[PDB]
Amino acid sequence: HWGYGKHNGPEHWHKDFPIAKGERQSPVDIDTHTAKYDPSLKPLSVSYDQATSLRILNNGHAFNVEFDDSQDKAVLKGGPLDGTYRLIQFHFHWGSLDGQGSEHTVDKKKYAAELHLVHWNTKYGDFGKAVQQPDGLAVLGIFLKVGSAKPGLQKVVDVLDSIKTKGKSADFTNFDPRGLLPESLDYWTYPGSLTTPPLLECVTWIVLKEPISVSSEQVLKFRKLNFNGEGEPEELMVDNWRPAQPLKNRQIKASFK
Ligand SMILES: Cc1cccn(O)c1=S
Ligand SMILES: [Zn+2]
Repeated sequence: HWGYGKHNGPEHWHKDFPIAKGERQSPVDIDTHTAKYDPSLKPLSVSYDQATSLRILNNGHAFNVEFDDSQDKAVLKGGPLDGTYRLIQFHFHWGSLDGQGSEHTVDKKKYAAELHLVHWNTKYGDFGKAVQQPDGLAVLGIFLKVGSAKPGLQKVVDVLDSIKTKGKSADFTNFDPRGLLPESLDYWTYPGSLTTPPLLECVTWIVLKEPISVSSEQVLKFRKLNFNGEGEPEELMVDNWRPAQPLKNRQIKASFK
């Protein structure tokens, strides 16, 4: 089944998921000179004060930090969105080396990793129904560069030992995702897809212009996770990113001048 290796990586996905070659796939390169300022965009509203994290899981492709999404507790609205989208999970994509790992690129620049905060449109009732809709998800994408540590990341890095291999989970309550955000909420936005199978075309992407800094030792800990399950040969969880896909008939809009 699908993964990030030579025989089951991104170039193979289209055989099980033909939407891989669709009209609104992600990630894409963000050409900053070509992205037009849209003064009708709103400021993004990120309301995470009531966020209830539950659990962290190694799903064999990434780790997910999951939230209670059974009430409007941690929501994204405004920016390019109509309506209210509820946080369900976040995860990252990262490299084996600091020079690669992000999925979106900015004038072809790759960051060391990229955080995805995944939210579903509450007009659709749940995540499953939302992913059948072209406006079912909003993902806030935040780039990571290696420099100073991000203190708000450390509780995630510290628990990774406990979910080393595929299928492991751990209790992960009272984590506050506000500690993962940069200062500015200036962003680029375009219609896209999940960047992992099933690659569904449901996503309003909102990609923050300002990266966060994480330390070398923090990203080193991501790279000790494993794609395999316990008892199988060790294959380090690195380079779980999809390269940029054709922009096709899409315009990337900037919320800022
Ligand atoms: C939106 C989303 C959901 C599940 C996995 N991944 O990678 C993404 S980007
Ligand atoms: Zn993702």
